[PDB]
Amino acid sequence: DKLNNLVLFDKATYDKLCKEVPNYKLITPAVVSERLKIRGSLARAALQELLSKGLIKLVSKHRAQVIYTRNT
Amino acid sequence: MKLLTHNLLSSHVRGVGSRGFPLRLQATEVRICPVEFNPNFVARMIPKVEWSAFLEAADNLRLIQVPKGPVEGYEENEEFLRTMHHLLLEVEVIEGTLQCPESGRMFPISRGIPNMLL
Amino acid sequence: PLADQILAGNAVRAGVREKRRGEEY
Amino acid sequence: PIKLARVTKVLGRTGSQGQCTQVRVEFMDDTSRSIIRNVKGPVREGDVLTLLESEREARRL
Amino acid sequence: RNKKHQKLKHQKEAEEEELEIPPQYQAGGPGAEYKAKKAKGDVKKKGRPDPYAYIPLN
Amino acid sequence: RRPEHGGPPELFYDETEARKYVRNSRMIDIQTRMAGRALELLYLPENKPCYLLDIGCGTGLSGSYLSDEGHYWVGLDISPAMLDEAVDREIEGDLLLGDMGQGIPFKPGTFDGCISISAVQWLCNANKKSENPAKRLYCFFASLFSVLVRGSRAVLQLYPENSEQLELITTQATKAGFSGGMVVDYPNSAKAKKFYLCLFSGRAWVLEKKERHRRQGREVRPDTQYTGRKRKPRF
RNA sequence: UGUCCUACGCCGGCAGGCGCGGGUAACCCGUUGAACCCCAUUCGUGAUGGGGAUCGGGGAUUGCAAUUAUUCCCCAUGAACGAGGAAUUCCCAGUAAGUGCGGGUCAUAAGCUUGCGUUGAUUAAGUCCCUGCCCUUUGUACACACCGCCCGUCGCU
Ligand SMILES: Nc1ncnc2c1ncn2[C@@H]1O[C@H](CSCC[C@H](N)C(=O)O)[C@@H](O)[C@H]1O
Repeated sequence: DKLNNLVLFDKATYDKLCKEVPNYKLITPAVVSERLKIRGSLARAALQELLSKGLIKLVSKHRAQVIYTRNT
Repeated sequence: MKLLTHNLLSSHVRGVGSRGFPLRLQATEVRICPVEFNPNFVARMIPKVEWSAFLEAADNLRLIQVPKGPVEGYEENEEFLRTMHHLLLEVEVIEGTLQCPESGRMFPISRGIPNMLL
Repeated sequence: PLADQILAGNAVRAGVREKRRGEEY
Repeated sequence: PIKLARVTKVLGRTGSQGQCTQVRVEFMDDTSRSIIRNVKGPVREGDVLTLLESEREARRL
Repeated sequence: RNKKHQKLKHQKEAEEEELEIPPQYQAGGPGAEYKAKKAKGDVKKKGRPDPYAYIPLN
Repeated sequence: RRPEHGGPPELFYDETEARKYVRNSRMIDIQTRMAGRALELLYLPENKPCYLLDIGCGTGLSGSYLSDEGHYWVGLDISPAMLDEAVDREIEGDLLLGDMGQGIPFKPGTFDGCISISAVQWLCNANKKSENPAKRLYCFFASLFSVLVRGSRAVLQLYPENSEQLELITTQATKAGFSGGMVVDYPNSAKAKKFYLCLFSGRAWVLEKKERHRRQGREVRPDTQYTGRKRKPRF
């Protein structure tokens, strides 16, 4: 029915993100938003933050689609 | 599963027609759904229906507390008509089974719709 | 012949039909 | 069983609207058998078909 | 052109029913007043009910 | 272009089509006023309780209209997805899953009225080699004449794609004993042309002579206002 | 296409206002700096930043005159609409469709009708099943035509 995606990081959500996102083999805003039940703009912000800390590898950048994946 | 609906049922298979009725009943869980009570409906469907069919169907559904004869009236007996309202229009066999007597075909009432296909 | 009529009655006509549809300098 | 077979001769456009093509087909695994089939789509000489039921031979007048 | 299309589509329907009737008798036992002359449509009258058509079954 | 050409109703009416049907405002509005016309098209008496069949129930909005008017009904359908979303709609009446052309499994002398909405057109074509539309329609119509009360009425709404479907449906109906006809609602309209098969269980003489003389090839007087005209009374 | 098309300067946030030049035209608007498209930002399945109808206030412009809103601009309201049971339109390659720009109608519209370019396809190279029209042969089937039934019952003047 009506989705109730979180607008901001909860504590358990942030911890689960930080220790379960960096092993997915495919990192896009859509997959994190759908399987973490979060708003996609904050999904993009979280992915940008994980890229900023040097832990996730960007593959290609676009205005339409951005894709990341694991370092190793 | 409405009681009137099973007790008007027959078998649409070609061989046993038109003697396929009545269908043998069995229930595994029974619910009560609220239904509006117009006593004219009960007063007109009581002469329509065979009552021995009610006896055999209720005995299949473990139940005995029914009037044993055709209760005909001008909708003045509220307790009788309320009991038939509860039994026929409100008692629903949401999950149950149906066995055809003259052909043996199997019909599972599965929440809460029996399949009656080939 | 009878063989020709049977074979031509159980086969399909094929071929003839034309549709008119639709540099250097 | 799935059995594959090549087109040798297209016999013509069949069907009420001309929606099918009657065609002459020989098998690759045994290049002696010959069958007549109806196909949907554009078929030229050399097309190889995959037949699910390669027993009956189709027919239209 | 679409006019004649529609008109004799209706005419074929009527002719097919009229040819259904005699074998139906053998083996066993339409808005013209509501048509608008000015336009294609369906105009209401006061003496009669809303526009309809009755083709009885034999 | 049309749902009938999709194939059998068990395959065109899958879950996705059901979810597009339930979330469709035009479907709701048109099929609701068709249920209204269907219930008003049989002369069942006012203030009289009656028992109805609602076949081709699909969502049960036709059943919701019947239950809105106080009447009880039994739903019959072939697609499981339609019955699933109908029970999801929390309709009041009882449903049943089964093909209508094979036969309706009810005892004779049962229903005060029958209402069929957009379903009889599916029995006009054969989607299997074992299927034969003529015998299927004959069986289904004979099953109607069986399970209905003698003297009850059955309204059968349809959108015939040509007159061949009507020809076969009417022939199989009239060979099953049904007496009635066709109410073609708004006949010459297009967006409101809806077919409802309704059924129940019981001086000239001188002109000729001058045309004769014209055909014979001789000179004839010009035909005027004074051709056959009594010159005077004869005493 | 243009004696209303307009370059440019100044003012106002915008419609708009003032001044000063070119063009009776491959000479000036005009190297017609068009939109879709392309590249980054916000948005995150929400009748929601989708959608704009209908309204409230004010400004400006064309007209003798804008009230029943001529037209435009700014702020506010954010309705239906969740891909349309069902009848049907057009179309075979730079085509359909998406997308803007011109000409005629005109003191002012946009609102028809004609055209233009940009991006650019899916299917098809068949048929006479439906519709149209043209042929040929025929008037043997059906219908017409012919015959037959032509509805019966009692009741009084
Ligand atoms: N042979 C058949 N037997 C039973 N149901 C049939 C059928 N052919 C079609 N149907 C049913 O006809 C329905 C068409 S949709 C009708 C929906 C309904 N009128 C409403 O809007 O409430 C489907 O539900 C389909 O399953």
